[PDB]
Amino acid sequence: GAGSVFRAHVKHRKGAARLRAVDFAERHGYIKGIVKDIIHDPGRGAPLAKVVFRDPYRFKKRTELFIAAEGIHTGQFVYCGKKAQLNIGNVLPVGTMPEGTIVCCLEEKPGDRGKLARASGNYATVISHNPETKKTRVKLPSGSKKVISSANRAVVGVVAGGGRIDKPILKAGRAYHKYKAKRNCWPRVRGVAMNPVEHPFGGGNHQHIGKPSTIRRDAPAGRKVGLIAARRTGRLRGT
Amino acid sequence: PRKIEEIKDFLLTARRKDAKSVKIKKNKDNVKFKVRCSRYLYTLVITDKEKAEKLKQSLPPGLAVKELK
Amino acid sequence: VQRLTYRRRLSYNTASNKTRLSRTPGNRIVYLYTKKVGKAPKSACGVCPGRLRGVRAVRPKVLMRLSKTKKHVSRAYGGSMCAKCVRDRIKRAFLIEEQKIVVKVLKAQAQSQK
Amino acid sequence: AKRTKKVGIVGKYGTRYGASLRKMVKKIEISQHAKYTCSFCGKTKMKRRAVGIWHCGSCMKTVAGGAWTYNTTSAVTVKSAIRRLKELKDQ
Amino acid sequence: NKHQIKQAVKKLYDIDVAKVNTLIRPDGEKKAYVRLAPDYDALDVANKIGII
RNA sequence: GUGAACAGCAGUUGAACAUGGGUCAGUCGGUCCUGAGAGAUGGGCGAGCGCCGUUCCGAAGGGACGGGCGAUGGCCUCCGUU
RNA sequence: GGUAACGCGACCGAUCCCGGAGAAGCCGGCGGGAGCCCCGGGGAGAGUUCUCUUUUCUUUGUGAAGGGCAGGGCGCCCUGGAAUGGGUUCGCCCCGAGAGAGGGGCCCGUGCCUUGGAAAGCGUCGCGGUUCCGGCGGCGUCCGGUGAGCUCUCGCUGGCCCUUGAAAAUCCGGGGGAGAGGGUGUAAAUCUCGCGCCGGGCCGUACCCAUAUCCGCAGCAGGUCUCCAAGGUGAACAGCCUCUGGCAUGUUGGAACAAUGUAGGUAAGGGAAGUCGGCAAGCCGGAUCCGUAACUUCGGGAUAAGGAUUGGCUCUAAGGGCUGGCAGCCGACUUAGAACUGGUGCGGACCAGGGGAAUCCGACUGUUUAAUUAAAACAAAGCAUCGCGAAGGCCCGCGGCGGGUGUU
Repeated sequence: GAGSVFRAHVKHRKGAARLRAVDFAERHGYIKGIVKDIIHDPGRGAPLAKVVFRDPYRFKKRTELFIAAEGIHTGQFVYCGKKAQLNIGNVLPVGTMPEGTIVCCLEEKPGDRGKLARASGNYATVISHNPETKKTRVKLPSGSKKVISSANRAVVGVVAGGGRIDKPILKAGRAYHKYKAKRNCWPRVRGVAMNPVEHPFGGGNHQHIGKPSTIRRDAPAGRKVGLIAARRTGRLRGT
Repeated sequence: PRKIEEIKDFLLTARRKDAKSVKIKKNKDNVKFKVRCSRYLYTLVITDKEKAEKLKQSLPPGLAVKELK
Repeated sequence: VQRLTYRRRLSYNTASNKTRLSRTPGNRIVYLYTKKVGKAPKSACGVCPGRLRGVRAVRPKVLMRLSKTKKHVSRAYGGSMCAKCVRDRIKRAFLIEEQKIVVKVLKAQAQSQK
Repeated sequence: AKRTKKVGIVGKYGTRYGASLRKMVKKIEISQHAKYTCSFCGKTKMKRRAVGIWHCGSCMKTVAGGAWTYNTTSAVTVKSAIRRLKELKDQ
Repeated sequence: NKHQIKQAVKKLYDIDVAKVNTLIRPDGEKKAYVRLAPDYDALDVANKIGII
């Protein structure tokens, strides 16, 4: 997967999905923009959303591509900055917004344009606060909770296109078309189903592995294959 | 091939600086009078037959008249 | 049964290669090359669905060929946007700026006393 | 005349895929294609158009709901949890 | 060129032109078909030069 | 036109041989625009021919309607031309 | 200019800004308009006549560009407010966010009329210059009627997706109002109205396009991308025959009709007794009317299995439109039943499933050893572990603020 025949299929896809910049508006007060269409993008079973903000130094109309928060609809108003009202699809920094509220398309560095929580059905909740240091705790999707920098922001709600793991894909084709609008990756051939020279696991009379399928973190390539650095193994009971 | 419906406008379209010639078909029922300029074939359809000499003389000065046969 | 032919050296059924019949003075069958079906305009508002009334629909390097009024209707914002959505904007711009003169007076009862 | 004794839309699959997936597909392949009342206008013509992206075909307004239904279930009380933290702060 | 040719038929036999079509043969030389004017005559000028 | 050779029997025949003609366009194509993709300069890597990279460590626009100075052309009257 | 959707021949003006167009998937259903096929009558020339046959065939026409009207579609505007709910499609689907009824408006108008355009074209009949004619003359180039027929187009409406079905050159329409034009004159700037005059260079353009001009050492049963597509029987671009156009049986003639072969048929009585094995061959087959088991994930199994009906000709019964519970006239198919009748013959050729009762293997569709293995192998939906919060996991690279996963 390191190049050529694999690289992601980008043509019918509809934009890269970000926040705004930051500027004097977001930084000393607030700005308002309107929503002009919710809109589907491929390689990403969740919807985007165009939003005409008006540029505040020339006559113009800027136009962005947020990650659409459920409950948004068209025509509606989006008011944002360091003051703006905490309701839904209204953006303002973690510094400001209270504990308990849910967020999406959250930032990690102050000003980086949103890197966390934009896949379908993902949050990044706010827990606690410490205003000498200017730091904040945020429970992310994997159980853990990042210390974060208190001036770094997130649109309010929960991400659109919710509940996609539900339905059984049935037919093998429905896979193909899922994985024909992403990258060369599918009908996946097992490692024991390769000769001596084509995968280390496969070879001989039966179709066994032979070697234990855990391996050192500190292997080289060609070998680091299987369960990597595996803390434990088996059917997971208890917790 | 543009039409002319009256009898007072055709003649002017023959007096033009650029009207190169006139021709005059007779086929039972009508007399199609036809004039060429620098674009089209400006016809005219005179259905009355003693209305077709009086005119036939009236055609404007140093031009090249024909009859079609 | 005159089974017939293309006249150009393009004999794939491609897009730019669409045809129709014609009978000649000759009495012969013969193809003729068609020209593209021009859509009617869709209106700026964004919200309205279909097509414009009052502008000659014609494939767009011909719009040079026509003469002004062929491509609009008499009316403020004519031939760009639709008249149902226009009548709304004269209302809306009227009522928003009225209500604006109100709040100025019924914020000004605070700082007159206070 | 009733035509099938237990297979909803999933007559369209016959014997294929096995019993308990055909049961599991029945609950999602009936809700996705339904219609809903547009709250804005009032009519009965919300309707999906792709994954989690819905459209009234009367007042041309467009919403972001859940992939297979029009509200996601704790986005119904995500609105009633953000509304209630508008009470805690304003005083 | 065509433009070039048209003055060379003009300024050596004296004669005015209508149009000058061309092509290029499978042996590889340029052959120009030269239409002439109505007041001018074609068999008549052809004798002057030699081609009859 | 010829009958040698060739065209797996034959030839008056032939896509052979020998001599002599034949492919004309504003309106029918290429040119002209981009597609997956190909690739210079700034930079950087390199013993070396060279390689990497394509918006990324760059002073990357050589154009215009007018305001004004002083110089053309046709009766510097009026405007292209600096 | 019009209540207005919007209309009339023009109908001034910059930097800037906003949107339109170029710009889109595949599958189903229905309707409009051309081509083509059919059916009753009229012309002209043929063919056939032992007997019959107002007969059988050939042929019967109008480019672009402009004006005028049909034909189709509207999510366009007015008066007006509707449950005793209404309107309406094959299906739907519509409405106090304004339906029925009435009256208007805009876009396509590839169809018919018009100028083109009969002066040319086609059919026949007759006369010149022997040559060397785009010779010359005449008649004719009509009128009716049908349709789930086939081909192209044009619209309206529904279905499918964890699949949402290109880019930009080029060209228009708007908001805005920087400015410009001259003092009632001869008027001025200014026109996206009609007429007129000058001009478009370069390269390609023959022919084969294949059981003969291309690749396979050759005129090689191999292989190599599209366009148009008539009559008859049928469900039919199936199989068989025939028109238009094509062909000389595919690098040979002549004589015989032996044994072996290669590809077709037929067989008295028995019927797998032959063989590793029913290998090969044969049996069943179309449609109408009855009838149908185990077992089942209830969807299937299922054309289960098992029967009967079917030709020819003479009838009867139902199923439509148009003009003013009835009268007149206009009409293209099918469907049911009865009778007479042949040496028991009728899906008469052609097309066209053998059936049943179990054991294992692999869920199904899909892929695979080109040139000795198509399978029980590969892939698959479903299940489960594993690493990973970017200074990151996994990975490429001889090297650099290197690259791929990533527009995450």
